[PDB]
Amino acid sequence: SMTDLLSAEDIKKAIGAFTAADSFDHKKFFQMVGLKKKSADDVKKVFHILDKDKSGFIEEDELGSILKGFSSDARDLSAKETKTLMAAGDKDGDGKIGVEEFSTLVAES
Ligand SMILES: [Ca+2]
Ligand SMILES: [Ca+2]
Repeated sequence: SMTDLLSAEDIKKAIGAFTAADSFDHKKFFQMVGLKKKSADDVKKVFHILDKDKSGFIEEDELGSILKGFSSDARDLSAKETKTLMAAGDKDGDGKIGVEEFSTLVAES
């Protein structure tokens, strides 16, 4: 599970920094949660958890629920946050974040 890939302490702090609606900053969240300490293969393992339905893509529903993929206590993303995150991650413009797109988003954080 996520707390086997990332530390629960780091997840707690990361989620806790973004409790207010509209606060989410993907670069800062990825830093805080420990994604900037992970190998390329472990970044992909995190993706696969976030891809809740195992389609190979983080669709809009899974994107709005992204924080819940890290902690089930978390809020849904706000509308502003989902729009800016999708735009940041969806480089090919198809409305979803795929494997490489997620890896790139993390690498650049
Ligand atoms: Ca999916
Ligand atoms: Ca895409």
